[PDB]
Amino acid sequence: MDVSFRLSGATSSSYGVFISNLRKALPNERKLYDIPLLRSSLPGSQRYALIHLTNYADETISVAIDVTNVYIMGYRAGDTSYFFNEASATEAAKYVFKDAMRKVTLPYSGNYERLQTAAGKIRENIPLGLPALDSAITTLFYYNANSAASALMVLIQSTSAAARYKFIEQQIGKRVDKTFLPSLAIISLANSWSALSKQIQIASTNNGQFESPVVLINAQNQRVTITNVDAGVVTSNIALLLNRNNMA
Ligand SMILES: Nc1ncnc2[nH]cnc12
Repeated sequence: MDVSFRLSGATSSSYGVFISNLRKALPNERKLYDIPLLRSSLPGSQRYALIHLTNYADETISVAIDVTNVYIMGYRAGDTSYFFNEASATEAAKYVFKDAMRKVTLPYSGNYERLQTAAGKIRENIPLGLPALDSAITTLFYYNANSAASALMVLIQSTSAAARYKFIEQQIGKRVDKTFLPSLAIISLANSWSALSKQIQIASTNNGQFESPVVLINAQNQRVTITNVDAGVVTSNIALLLNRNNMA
């Protein structure tokens, strides 16, 4: 099921609607502690969804995600598709954007370490917020090799990461007419998503206790060691769980 967000006329509330809609597009059979557990595996015909994004200037891209893990596989602009250079995206390309005339395989996977190398910049120095998503859409719609990695990191954080964590949703959406640099809390949450997901699943079998702690950096910049499901990150932040059988 497809989802969309339009930057023209956007508000913090319409972004909230977009992120709720994105979360709702992701299949789950169960919740653990009131958090959706994503599917471990889906047939090809069920595995992908499109996010349609339109910038201030009415230019649109379509972004393919794997709905088992929220990972961006690639995007389409007009008659050209762009996929990450990795196994998952190669498989996605058999299912989405099939009638694109030209297909570009980007020179990196969609892994953050690869992207930052490619961008020449770390996440903390790349602006986010709604106007940043507008610029990322423009940058990718008129693809330019030297600018695309930074734009894809804005895209990832503005969609996937926001869907995974209410904190990230709220921080991005608040910036309607301005931009901001993500705090270490945003970096830390994004870094730890797989690990936190794994530990919450283990917790379900271990009376709410993690088997291994997750070190996070909180909104006050304190470094914290999280050990169970009564932690605020679990009660009041994470919004999706990566299935333990879809990690490695
Ligand atoms: N390509 C991607 N899509 C979603 N989340 C990600 N985190 C890092 N890379 C990602």
